[PDB]
Amino acid sequence: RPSELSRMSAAQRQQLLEEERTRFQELLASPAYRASPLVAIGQTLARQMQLE
Amino acid sequence: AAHKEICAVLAAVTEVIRSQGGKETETEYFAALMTTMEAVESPESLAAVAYLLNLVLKRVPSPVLIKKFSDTSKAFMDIMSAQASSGSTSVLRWVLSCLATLLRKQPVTLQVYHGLLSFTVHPKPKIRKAAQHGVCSVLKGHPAAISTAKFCIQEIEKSATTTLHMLTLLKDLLPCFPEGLVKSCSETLLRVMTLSHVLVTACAMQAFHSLFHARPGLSTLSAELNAQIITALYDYVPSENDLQPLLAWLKVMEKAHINLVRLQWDLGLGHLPRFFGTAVTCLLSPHSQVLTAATQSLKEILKECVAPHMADIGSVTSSASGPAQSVAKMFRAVEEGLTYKFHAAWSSVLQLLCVFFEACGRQAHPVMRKCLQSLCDLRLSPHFPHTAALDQAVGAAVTSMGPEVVLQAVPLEIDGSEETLDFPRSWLLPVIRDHVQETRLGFFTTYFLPLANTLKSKAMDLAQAGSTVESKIYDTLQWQMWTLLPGFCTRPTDVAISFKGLARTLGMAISERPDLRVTVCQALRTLITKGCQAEADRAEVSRFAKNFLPILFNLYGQPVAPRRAVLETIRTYLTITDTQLVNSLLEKASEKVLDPASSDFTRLSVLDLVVALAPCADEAAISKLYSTIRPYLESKAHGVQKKAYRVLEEVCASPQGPGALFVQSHLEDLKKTLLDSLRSTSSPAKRPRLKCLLHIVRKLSAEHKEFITALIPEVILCTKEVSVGARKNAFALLVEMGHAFLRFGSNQEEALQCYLVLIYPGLVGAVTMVSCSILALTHLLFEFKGLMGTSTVEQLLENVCLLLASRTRDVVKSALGFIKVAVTVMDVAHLAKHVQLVMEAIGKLSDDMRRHFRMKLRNLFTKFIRKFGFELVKRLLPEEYHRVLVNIRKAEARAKGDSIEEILADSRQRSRAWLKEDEPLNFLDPKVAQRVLATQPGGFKVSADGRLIIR
Amino acid sequence: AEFIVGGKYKLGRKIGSGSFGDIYLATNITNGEEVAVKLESQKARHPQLHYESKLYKILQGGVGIPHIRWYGQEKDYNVLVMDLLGPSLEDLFNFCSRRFTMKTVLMLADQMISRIEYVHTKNFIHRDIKPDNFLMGIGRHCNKLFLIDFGLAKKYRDNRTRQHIPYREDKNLTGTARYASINAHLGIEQSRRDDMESLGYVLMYFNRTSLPWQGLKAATKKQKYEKISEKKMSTPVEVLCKGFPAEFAMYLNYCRGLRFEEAPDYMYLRQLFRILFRTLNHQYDYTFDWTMLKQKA
Amino acid sequence: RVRTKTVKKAARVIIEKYYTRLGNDFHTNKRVCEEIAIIPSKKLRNKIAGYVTHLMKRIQRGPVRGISIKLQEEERERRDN
RNA sequence: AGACUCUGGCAUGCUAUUCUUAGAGGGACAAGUGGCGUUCAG
Repeated sequence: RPSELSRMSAAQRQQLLEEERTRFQELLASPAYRASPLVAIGQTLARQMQLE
Repeated sequence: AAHKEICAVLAAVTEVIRSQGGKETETEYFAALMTTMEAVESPESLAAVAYLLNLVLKRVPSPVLIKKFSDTSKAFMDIMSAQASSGSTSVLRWVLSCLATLLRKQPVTLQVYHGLLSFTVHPKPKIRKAAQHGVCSVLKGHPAAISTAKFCIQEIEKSATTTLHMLTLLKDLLPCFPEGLVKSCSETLLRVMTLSHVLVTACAMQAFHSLFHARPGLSTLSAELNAQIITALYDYVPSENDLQPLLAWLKVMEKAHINLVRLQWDLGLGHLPRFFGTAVTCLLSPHSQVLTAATQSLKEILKECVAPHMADIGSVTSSASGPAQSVAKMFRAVEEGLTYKFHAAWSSVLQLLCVFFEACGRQAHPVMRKCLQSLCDLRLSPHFPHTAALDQAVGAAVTSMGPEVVLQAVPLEIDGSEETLDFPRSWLLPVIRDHVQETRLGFFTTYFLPLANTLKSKAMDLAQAGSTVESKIYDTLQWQMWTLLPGFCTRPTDVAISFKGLARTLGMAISERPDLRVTVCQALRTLITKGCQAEADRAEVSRFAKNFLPILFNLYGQPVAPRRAVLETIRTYLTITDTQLVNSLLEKASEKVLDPASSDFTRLSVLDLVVALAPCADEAAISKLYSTIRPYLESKAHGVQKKAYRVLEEVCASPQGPGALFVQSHLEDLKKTLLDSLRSTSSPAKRPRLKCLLHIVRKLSAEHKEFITALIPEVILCTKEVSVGARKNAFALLVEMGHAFLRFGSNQEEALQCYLVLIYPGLVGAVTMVSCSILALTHLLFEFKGLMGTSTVEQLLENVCLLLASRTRDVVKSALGFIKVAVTVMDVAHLAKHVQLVMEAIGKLSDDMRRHFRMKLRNLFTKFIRKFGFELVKRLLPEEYHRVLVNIRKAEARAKGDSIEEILADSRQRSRAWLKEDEPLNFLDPKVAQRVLATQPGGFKVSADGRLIIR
Repeated sequence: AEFIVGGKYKLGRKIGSGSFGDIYLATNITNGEEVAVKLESQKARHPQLHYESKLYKILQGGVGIPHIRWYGQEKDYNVLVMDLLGPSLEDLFNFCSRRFTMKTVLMLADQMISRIEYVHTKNFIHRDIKPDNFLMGIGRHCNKLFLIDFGLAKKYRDNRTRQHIPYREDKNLTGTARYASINAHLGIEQSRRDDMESLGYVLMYFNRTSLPWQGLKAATKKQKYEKISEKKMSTPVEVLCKGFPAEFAMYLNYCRGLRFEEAPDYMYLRQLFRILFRTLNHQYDYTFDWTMLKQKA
Repeated sequence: RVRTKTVKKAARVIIEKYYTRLGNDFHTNKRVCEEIAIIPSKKLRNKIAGYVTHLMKRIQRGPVRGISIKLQEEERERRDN
């Protein structure tokens, strides 16, 4: 799964689009992402980068 | 130290000291300071109170001034006499200034004006300049003009250095004078023109310039007086090449002629030929500046004084009587200005003849032809530098008339069968192509159809005759005169009657003559683009469009060709045609697409025709076509889906008409179809589809938030699509959806916050979609700059700092772009709170990331050094970056015509001439200028096969 | 970073505002010692900082004057940077909840007597004496008072010919009228006599912790100053120090009756103050009210 | 995009040698660049074809006398050999 | 505010070959259109 979209196939483009659409729907339906959006984004980014 | 203070006399005295006691103004200050004005001659105390009196006096105590004007006149008059007897400067200067203010605001007044006027000839410059400016302010702020004019006349007649002083008075005061005093002043001025002194001549020419430049009315200056002073000014013309007074003499004669034309135009045009002849003679001066000035003056007179009256004058022939004869005479002068004796001003003469053609040709053509023949003869010189200027002049004359009158004057010698191969008037065809814009199409028919047909036949006949050299030349000829049709189609005057004679000819020339087709197509487009202004013209174009449509459709749909120019012609040509035959051809094209016995190339060509026919049909045909194309959005062929999305974009492209009605009728169907076909959209098909979505975001109602929030991930993934056009469309669609949410609520900032939190979660998931959302926020930050609220931007910037720690190069690059946009956009006062965090995240980036992204980091450090202190950036960066920093600082230290040979080029002084010596050189011959020139007369390795080697 | 003064001092935050400038804090980047900053704009209504530099370099050496560090011009400003000092007397007046005792005011009186002795032995007058104008030292200078703000200072005597500035009426009130003299209110040329009258005024301000003409309001500034003046002549000397030792009263009577060209005996005033100090049985232990509230915490 | 010195130099000399055998569009120009020039680089071949196409669309819009005398001069040179 | 070098997307084509391969050959050159342009560079 390469990061660059130009070298990777359109079926995987459709799969990635469907997956990110479902993830967007779930995160938009989450009660945590209704009161403090940017705070939750910062916490998630901090967790993801301290994982890295 | 105490003049620059705000409390000083520089600023605050002009504002708050005028309000004396709370009310502005009271002269009780002045009424109390008579006692210092009388019997006291102390310096720097009289001067200071005079300064304050001058400064405060402008704040309009006008009824009080009218009342005690007698008291002020007597007081300041005795001050004048006492200071003249004593001999001081500053007190005298500001008392002159305050008397000037008093006389401006308001029998004895004539005496006060005389007392103010008498101190101009006072030898001290400070007294004289103040008196002059005061008199000028009094007159321009008139019953006193006669007295000061007589005073100036008597002061000149009495006198040598003061002569220039009241000449400066005359320069500044001539427009505000009565007519008899203007006449007497000009008589005295010509009397001092009888002297040979240079400075008086230059200053009084400046006085004439100020007199005629202001454009005085009939009361100040009459037309007869202007004619008399014009005829009197002809007697000096200093010598030929003085260039300081000759410039002023030309300028004042130009202004006098302009004023005379403005007063009475026929007399001005009658007096113009003498001035034009003298200007043409003065063009033989060796100075370049006087030549440019004469060209500019004659150009200005031609544009402003000659051009707008030619509808009144009408056509001029060789036997004109009135102002037309004068126009013929000054044309004769500018025609005589084309002989061999000039040979250095031919650039200026040809430019002035070019603007002469543009201004004059439509009514001056009967006499125009001899000059045209002469200038055609001038191009026969072996070496010509003004070839581009000559071609511009011939093009201007063609733009004035057209090729019919020009070819009556200078005929083309390419009429059929020639003997030699050196066509001498071959430049005429490029000139005609470049500059025909206002002609008749019937001349193009009756002249360029049989001649080009015979030349094409001769070219083909010589092609089968073995001679491949002459045949190529004749084919290039017939191509060149077939390129005149776009010029003739610019703005024809008889295209309502002459288009019938070219319809079948253009049809066969676009059918079985490929070599002309593109130009022919361009001609059609050119015609439409500026020829359907009238209604009978557009009716004729439709009446032949009903025949031209199958021809163009078959030309585009044939297998292999210039398909794209044909497509553009079809696009405009279908925007200008009737809807019923559009519906018929749309039905035929739908039949051709739905026919399974058609090839894929033919199917795609007919789909392109469907794309062209889609916005021009009615709502029923558009709805039927949409019903046919709707199952094709899920086709596995990327081309079919691309053409389907192009159809959906084109039907939604029209803001008004049947397309908008179809969109309003089928909005829900289009929304559910576009949401259903989102999953199975191919990569090229993203490029039109977004535009179609764009065309349905601009007119979207308030109850459509679900559609937009479902389209968002597709738009972001298209902001990181492969195609640059798809990325541009996705960025535009993001901006347009942001605009669309600025219409659904009352608070714009809260609506933008909602739009952002609908696109914010993309910073959470996969790497490429994280970079997608960073690029989306980068694009949105440049458009809605302050409207989301900078503090939120700061939070976003902080998040980007975490994304500055990412391993992937795309996320780092997008974060750097967002940081650059944030530095550009949001405020430095809020930057200074957040410099340290963002640039600390910059500092601990990597070695590889720092090395690869050296351009962006260099630009960011440059912007930070520009916006903040260099020492701060030096303090907060680590060691190695400091090296680059000083280089950046050193950077900020360092910051403070159409011939073959000309195109194939490896890319005092102008008065030089070359004679040539054949018959003896007869200078009196009219064709001598052909023998007088204006310019100086006179790598790879080939292989064994003979093919060149290129590296 | 954002601004460096002198090439080796880094600027900090504002601590106050001077008569002809703003007062900032700064740290030396070479050795780390902390300095105070007087900054003024190069284009303003009162370019008097070079005269202040001259007066500071005149007053060097003796006690009660901060030592000069640097002066210069910085890209839009002129900045004079001096040694750091502590709070003024009004800050301690606010910290102590508006109460002073007998021992502390006699310490302050002896210190300001010494300061006035030094400034009149250095041939200059102050004309803006106030509790804000007298600062307190720092470190081992924690028992020493310091005198600043020579912006409104002027020459009052000549070194060679022993001549005063000639007396002339109608002088504008340069300083504050809470401690201005009657001669200063009328427009009489200010001299040393008006100076220790202002010393007596700040002394009674420290003692009574309030003034009867403090907070007086009138039509304008001139009317306010005038009204303060006639109510100052209307106020008897002895009623200003009721319930107080008569040392301050006869000090005010002595300094009121001084002439123009006379030389007062400051040794007499110091002797009388120390006699009163020892007859009320106190010692020079430098235990001030602000100090003892620091140890009480 | 910009064009290097060698592309325009080789284009000018190839015009001066074989203007007669050229065409007007990118197809004929890349064909004659294939069959007249060695040109080992296909990238430089596309560049040379594009710029000689630019030269063609520039020069038949000029007067025909210069192009004509170029034709009989090139014919004289060809007939001489 | 990289005019440096190499190079990708599409091949139902050749090679042991439309779904995987790896050598070669193609394809893109600002090529086409309309505006702004010293009418040529852009």
